[PDB]
Amino acid sequence: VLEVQPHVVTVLADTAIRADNLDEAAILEARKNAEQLLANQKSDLDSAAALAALAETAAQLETIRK
Amino acid sequence: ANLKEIRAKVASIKSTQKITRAMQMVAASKMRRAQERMAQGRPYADNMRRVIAHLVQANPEYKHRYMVDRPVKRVGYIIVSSDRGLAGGLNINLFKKVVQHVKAQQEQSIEVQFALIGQKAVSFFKNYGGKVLGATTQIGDAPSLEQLTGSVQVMLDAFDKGELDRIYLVSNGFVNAMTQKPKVEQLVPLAPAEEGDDLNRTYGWDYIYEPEAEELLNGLLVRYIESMVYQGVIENVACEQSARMVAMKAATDNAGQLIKDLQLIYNKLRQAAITQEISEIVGGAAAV
Repeated sequence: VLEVQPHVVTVLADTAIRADNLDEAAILEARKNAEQLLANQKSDLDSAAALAALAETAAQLETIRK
Repeated sequence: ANLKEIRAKVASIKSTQKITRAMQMVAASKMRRAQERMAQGRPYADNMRRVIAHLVQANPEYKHRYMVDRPVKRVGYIIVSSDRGLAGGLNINLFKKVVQHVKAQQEQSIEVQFALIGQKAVSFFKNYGGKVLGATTQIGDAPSLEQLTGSVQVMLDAFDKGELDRIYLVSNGFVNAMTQKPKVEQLVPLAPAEEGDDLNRTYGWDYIYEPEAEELLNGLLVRYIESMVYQGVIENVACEQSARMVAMKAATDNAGQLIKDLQLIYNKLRQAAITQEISEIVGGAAAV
């Protein structure tokens, strides 16, 4: 929807891109793929750091010191 | 009790502490990013609330059903939680509050239905049981609204038949970088308050809409609901990072304490071993 007046011009942007012409979403698709790649990388880091090292040292600590 | 065992333990704990501190710094950096994103659509929902205030102002005779309560029944709880663990107690605290409030309706025997967005949420709801009408996972740090339009859309479609009474939304509130609260709210009924803007100075002429204002609010209302649920889920996502920093910093401190104690034990064992070896050598040399 949109509300327009000499005071203000506003538009509810459900789906919209400043791309010049219609059918220009290829860059948008590339940015979505990049964000998904970043999500995969952050999930990789989270899983690795959170599980592998902590379980390695805890199970190592599970073995009694003395 | 072997010396090499203690040495391996202390080395492993040192490495783990370093990586956990690095992860704490990473989480600290990520914290603000979402804070900024919230501030981005915060005016949106704020101006959106200003919009919905104008929306309710329209069609004074017409009345939408979203502003009334049917016999309290068919409670529906939407749960948003982390897809990964190590979020501190945020997940368990939110779920404990969820189940305790579930007893409430369960107390007057109100039927309870739930929808979930988090992976830990789906695991908990599957272990507990019941049937879930909407389940999503792998939403993302910045999920597009479309990623979440399906759940709210099907829920609203179900409520359109009048089967449900209202939806009781659940999410976490981020007060400061160190403090969060598991919060439960109600969204389906709407009541304006402190929206007197544009009312004490309203134009004398009636706002006539070329498009039909009878249905113009309808889409904005559904737009309002999707905007608010997106704001809630992104706020929960931002709050989720805020727990991880303190979790990992506490883990690092505990690792430091443990390594100090292990160092004490190691020194004692080393001195004992040196004493024993010297005693054995002297005793043997006395024999020959």
